[PDB]
Amino acid sequence: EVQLQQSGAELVKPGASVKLSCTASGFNIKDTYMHWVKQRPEKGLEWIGRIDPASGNTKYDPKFQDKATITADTSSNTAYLQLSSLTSEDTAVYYCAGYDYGNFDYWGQGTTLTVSSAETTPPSVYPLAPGTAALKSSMVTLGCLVKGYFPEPVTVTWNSGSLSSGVHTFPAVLQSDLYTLTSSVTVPSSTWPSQTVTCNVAHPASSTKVDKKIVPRNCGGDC
Amino acid sequence: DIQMTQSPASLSASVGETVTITCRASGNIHNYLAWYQQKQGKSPQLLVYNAKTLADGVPSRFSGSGSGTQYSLKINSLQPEDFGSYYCQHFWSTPWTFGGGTKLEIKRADAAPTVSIFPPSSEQLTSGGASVVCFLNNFYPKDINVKWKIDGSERQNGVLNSWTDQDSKDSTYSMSSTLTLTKDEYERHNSYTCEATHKTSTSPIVKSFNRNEC
Amino acid sequence: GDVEKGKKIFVQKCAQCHTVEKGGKHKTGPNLHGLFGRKTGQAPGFTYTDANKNKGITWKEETLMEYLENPKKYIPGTKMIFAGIKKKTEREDLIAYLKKATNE
Ligand SMILES: [Zn+2]
Repeated sequence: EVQLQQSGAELVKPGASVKLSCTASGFNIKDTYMHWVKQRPEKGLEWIGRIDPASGNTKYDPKFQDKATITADTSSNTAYLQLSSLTSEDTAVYYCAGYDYGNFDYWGQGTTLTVSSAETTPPSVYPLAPGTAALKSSMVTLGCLVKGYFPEPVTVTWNSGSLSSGVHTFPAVLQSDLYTLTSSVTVPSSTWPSQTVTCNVAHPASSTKVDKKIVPRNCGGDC
Repeated sequence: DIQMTQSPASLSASVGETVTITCRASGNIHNYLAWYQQKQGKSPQLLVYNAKTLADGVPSRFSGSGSGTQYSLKINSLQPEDFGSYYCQHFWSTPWTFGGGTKLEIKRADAAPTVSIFPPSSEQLTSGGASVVCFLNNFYPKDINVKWKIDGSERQNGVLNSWTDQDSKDSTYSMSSTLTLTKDEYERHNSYTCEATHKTSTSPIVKSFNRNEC
Repeated sequence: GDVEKGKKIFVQKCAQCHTVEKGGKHKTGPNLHGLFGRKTGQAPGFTYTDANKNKGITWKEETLMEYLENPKKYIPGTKMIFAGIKKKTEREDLIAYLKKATNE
């Protein structure tokens, strides 16, 4: 039973360094090459390099030579990746994998590294209510803006989860060390505002739970 | 150093169809070419190695071929579980580089986005901020461009864009664009506009509101 | 290494006992096609010593580098009669040739 267990998620400040580990079992890291691969959210795989634990011999993609250092403690069946002088460009998922030229090829579950100066910050939840003009069509779109929080994740539901169809919860985006996320839900104009619509947002890290009811706003009525 | 040029970056297909992904190496790699599959949110998995040898557990609908600098991954009669990303990687010389990847997505009929604009909530305004939001929902295909205009002038600073992955139910895509300003600047302008340009039309879909008009 | 220089070395010091092409016949030593990534003693059709058979190593740049420098030291009991290639650059070039020739 081959297994590659990587270290847990990491949150570090820019300029600092971090070391990720990859512990193997079911095989010895000396039998193959141990690789490190980076992948930014929704982007492609980037081979950082590898180490031959049996010979200590390391290889790198030049783009990472001054950023990463791959090592292996053959005496613990663990490979490591050390990243220095961290910047927001290093925020990504890092995978370790054991493989060479054949069918033996196994990957770890990946480690998420977030580089930020931010401190735990709860989100501000703002309602996105439609103006009168957008209210007189078959369907109507409502939403919630979740802004200025840290760190991920933040969860969103509509009407405690009973409103599941027609919703679009967008991936959070980190900008200036704070995340912003939004969610929209489209319902029949006959259901709102006559009947209630509320976005339930939770931010575990700050013990935040907000139930924001969407009410008609200035310049957008019928109910 | 040898670089891999993978195409197409995006591939639209349907279950039951046969499809082909290609990788061109910047130098001869002598059949040392592997293909990896990465399902949304999962770790990559080896699919083919040595250009044509299927990896362990890989169904025969997959096949690879090629030699020298040109290689291909063919999937016969696509299955629902095949949608995801594919990457080639050569093992000929350091560094062992990956191609840019191919995202295999579900084909469906084109659809223009439904655009909805929202002025800053009174709640946020009380706090001193002002975010204008525009949802561009349920469009197809995935490429789309949004442009914000303040009093007719394009605004780049303060924009935050986010895109959903292909929708599980209808195979469309959606996008959220939020323009954030201070309440002070917000009050220095009158009209806020978001323009969506999608392949479904050369005419942008424009939504706007006047801060002072009600 | 230099594949070109490697070919000359192979032609001169290995060809008497080894073939590198696919479908290549076994001579005194086994055909080497598919060498990279293959474990020791696995070329089908060839009868290796138990030493070669059980070395439990995968052929690649690092292993071949050590092996070709001094075969009997790396695999005691081997029946491969070859003293070794001392110069590091010669092993590199030869190894580069093997990488290509045994996979095409
Ligand atoms: Zn203005």
